[PDB]
Amino acid sequence: IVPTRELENVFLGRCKDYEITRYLDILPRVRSDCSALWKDFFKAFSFKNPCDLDLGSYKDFFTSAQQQLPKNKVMFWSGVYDEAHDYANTGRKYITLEDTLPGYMLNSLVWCGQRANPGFNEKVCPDFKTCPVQARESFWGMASSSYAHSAEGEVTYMVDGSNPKVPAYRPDSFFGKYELPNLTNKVTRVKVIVLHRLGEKIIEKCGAGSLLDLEKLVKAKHFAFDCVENPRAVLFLLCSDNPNARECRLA
Amino acid sequence: IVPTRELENVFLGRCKDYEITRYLDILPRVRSDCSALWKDFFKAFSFKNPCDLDLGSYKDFFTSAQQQLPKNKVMFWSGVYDEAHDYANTGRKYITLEDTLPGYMLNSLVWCGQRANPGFNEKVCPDFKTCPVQARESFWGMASSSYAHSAEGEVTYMVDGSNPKVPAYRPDSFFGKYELPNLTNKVTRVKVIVLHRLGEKIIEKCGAGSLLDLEKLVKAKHFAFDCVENPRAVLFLLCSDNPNARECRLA
Ligand SMILES: OCc1cccnc1
Ligand SMILES: OCc1cccnc1
Repeated sequence: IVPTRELENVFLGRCKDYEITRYLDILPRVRSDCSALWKDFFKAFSFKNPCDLDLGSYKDFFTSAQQQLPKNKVMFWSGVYDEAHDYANTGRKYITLEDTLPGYMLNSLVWCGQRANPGFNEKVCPDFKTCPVQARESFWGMASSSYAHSAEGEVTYMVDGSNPKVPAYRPDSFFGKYELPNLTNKVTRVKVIVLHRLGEKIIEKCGAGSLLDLEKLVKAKHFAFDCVENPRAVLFLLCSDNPNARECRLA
Repeated sequence: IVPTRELENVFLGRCKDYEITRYLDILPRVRSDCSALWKDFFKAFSFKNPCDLDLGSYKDFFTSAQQQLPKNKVMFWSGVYDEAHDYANTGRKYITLEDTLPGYMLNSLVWCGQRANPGFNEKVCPDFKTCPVQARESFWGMASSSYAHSAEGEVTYMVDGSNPKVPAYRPDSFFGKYELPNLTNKVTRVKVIVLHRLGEKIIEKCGAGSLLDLEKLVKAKHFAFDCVENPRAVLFLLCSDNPNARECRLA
């Protein structure tokens, strides 16, 4: 795969843009300056084979980059990236990881370290499917743990309920491995939104299948629990992309 | 008003971010590098009194920053910033001025010149109500003029049909003064979308008032014309943010 060109310049550019102009009244500023964050990020992966990375590789970078998150606004998602982000609305309705400083800086970028100077490759990177799971998930897995650990109040979880091959909730997903296990006692409730795509067969419903397993697990951790299927605001958002779908008929 | 801090750092950061990572599959890159674009932008207003500007001040910047735009996808808007951008969906369905390089770079920034060194005022900018009209609209007026000139095929125009103090179409708005006048023979149709805010009194309707004047202007330039009010895709977006509104009742 082809890595992102001029990684350091893109990183520093997004970091200064974020500092001075993004989420100004939504998320707090980070104390470390952009060059200090870059040194920490770069130390985490440079001069290492990518298959040797693990969940602790980026721990110091995330400690430096972590922002306190607003009460009741954190959202988690699985299988519905586009819809969850449209609904979150750039921090106005809900906060996603991609709105936080580290999530915004690295979103969609591709990078890799190497053992030989200068310690990273800006022209070619080995496919990562070849690497062990803890390395493949080193960065975004640590990103999720740190983000989830900072949540307070009610948290929201948006899932896909029309995928016959991928259950709504799975223990091996990022939500299962990194987010749910890191929710602290400052969290009070997990609110689930099950998305049923327009014109597709309905597969998962609240109170049954993997969603019933999720409910049990959440209660076992003493969090309150609730679940809704295509709530109106979410349905309207789906209808805007397919206004003639039968589920979108107006009076 | 308060000037944006670290203006040059923010300008250059956004420029590099855009160049390497933004709108890669919808808009072409420009050929100038970020430092050359900064030089052009800066000389337009630097070392001059804060009100000494006209439509030609940023001429070199806009020439260097202009991109060829996708046929049938250009959208213009008046009085409905949030609704138009949410509907265009960051270049998905339509492109807006704020998705192009110069628009992305300066969106929401505040800046002004002064004669004394460093040539720009880092502490305060005029109420721009204190500056004559050709100065006040120097930057965004030239941005809109250059943008309109590059549009091709069908163009779309979203306006507010519920503002009793301001008509849907005004000859002195940026669309009326800088955009409509710069549409070329390569435009073939102007498609108007009239926004009727939820729960508010309808002020303008297709086929009447300022919209009838607009139709007369469009036809004189030999372009086809059509106008619709709250088309389904837009209504659903309005309803998503206000699901209990009466216009959103389901069958
Ligand atoms: O590449 C961007 C990205 C990957 C995974 C999770 N969130 C953002
Ligand atoms: O400040 C950003 C801006 C002003 C006017 C029009 N479009 C964008």
